[PDB]
Amino acid sequence: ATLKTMNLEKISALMDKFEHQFETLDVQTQQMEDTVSSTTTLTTPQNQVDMLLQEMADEAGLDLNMELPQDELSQRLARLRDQV
Amino acid sequence: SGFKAERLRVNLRLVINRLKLLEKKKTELAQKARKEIADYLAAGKDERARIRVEHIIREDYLVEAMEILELYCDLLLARFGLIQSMKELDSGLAESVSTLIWAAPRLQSEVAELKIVADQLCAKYSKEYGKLCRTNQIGTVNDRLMHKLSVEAPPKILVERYLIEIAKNYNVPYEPDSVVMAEA
Amino acid sequence: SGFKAERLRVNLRLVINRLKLLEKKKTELAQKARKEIADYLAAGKDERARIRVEHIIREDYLVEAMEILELYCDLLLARFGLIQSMKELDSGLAESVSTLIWAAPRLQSEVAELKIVADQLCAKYSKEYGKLCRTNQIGTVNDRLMHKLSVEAPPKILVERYLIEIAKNYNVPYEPDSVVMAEA
Amino acid sequence: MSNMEKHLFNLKFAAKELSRSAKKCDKEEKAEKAKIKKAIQKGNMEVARI
Repeated sequence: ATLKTMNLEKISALMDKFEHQFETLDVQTQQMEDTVSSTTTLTTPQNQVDMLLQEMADEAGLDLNMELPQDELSQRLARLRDQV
Repeated sequence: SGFKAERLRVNLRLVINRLKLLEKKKTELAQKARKEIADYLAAGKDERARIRVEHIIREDYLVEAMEILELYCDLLLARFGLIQSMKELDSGLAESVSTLIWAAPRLQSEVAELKIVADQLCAKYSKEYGKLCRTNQIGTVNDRLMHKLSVEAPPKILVERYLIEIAKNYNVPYEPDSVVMAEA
Repeated sequence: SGFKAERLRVNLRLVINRLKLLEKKKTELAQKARKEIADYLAAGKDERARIRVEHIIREDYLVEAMEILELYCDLLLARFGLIQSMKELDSGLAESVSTLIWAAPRLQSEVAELKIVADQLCAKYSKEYGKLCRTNQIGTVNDRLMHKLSVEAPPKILVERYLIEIAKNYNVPYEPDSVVMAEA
Repeated sequence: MSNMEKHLFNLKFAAKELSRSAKKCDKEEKAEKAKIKKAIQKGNMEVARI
């Protein structure tokens, strides 16, 4: 009975829909967070965050410079696509 | 009838408050945007970085335009005695009054009170003067402001120079478009 | 009538958000897929591995196509003043507008908003222009994008080169098809 | 309680509520700073930035 009412074609459909509807919820979270970010831009200036990260990195002895905008198989496969 | 001096005075002060606030907010958002350009340049996606800096140039021009309108609203407040006293438009105010009427339809999405300022100035100096302003047939609207609120795309050399400066500041390797740098 | 500028502006921003997300997801799924090719090659099932890499090549081309459309949507947003101002289509936008109308029927399974972007651009520049776009009779749709969304099978030499690189990376012995490597 | 004494009572209360809100923010700046250090030591740079 249950394999009739929910056959594999119907499961296939349901799983596709499930996945596609969580893609949409990701798109919606992203733009809620982008709104909130722009909404409170003056409460978090970029340079102040960068300086706090650099200060905490200096204390930790970490060499990574925090102001800057801080796999090869993918690169080679890309070069192949360009070569053909 | 139509014109009410206190509607104009209150809304001119409101326009200054709102512009003063938008300039700060937009300036901060430009910082966050420039960091994003560096990330695109680091990822070697220069052709997109070019289109993203067009947004930055337009917001930067807009902030400069808001500073000009803030100044003209403050000028009409400083010389509000003349506005309220005469029925003719003074020469000293012509630039300010015409520019504010010209700008309102462009800006009233962001600065809602600017519509009311324009509507009151048209009620004062008549609808016909208001129409001659909106097209700049009156030949008195401030040229730099009209440039800064133009819908035209930035010059290619300005885009390249923006990328050069941003790349230099964030220590990202960038090579500018040779054709554009030659055309300049 | 039909055309609404804010429907177009909102949906262009939505299209960018969705593409930006699909590129990340598809890139990650390509990693998992390449591991599976190595498992087939290790099991000596090379003749199947060839058919499985055709899926990888097509997804990789699709991700590259999504990056091109992301750029054209961002361009129409950057120059949205012109779209809304003129009634004629500018030269600077012709590539972007025609390509987005051409791509929508191919992509609208994945990117649902892209249909609305295309429908609005057809409402703006008329249904006839929309039909000339969908066939590329208008001769303006971006060639690289049309290649990347073609339904043709990958070249045999591309398939072999993919297997060579994947095999090398996962330290799996592979011997390529001598006939294909000779034909190249 | 007079109608003006009510308004004074509410203004005094709002002033204290804002003052408490400032104290809560300060104590949470200290709490978040401690979490940055922990995240840096564990190499979790994304969590450090949050």
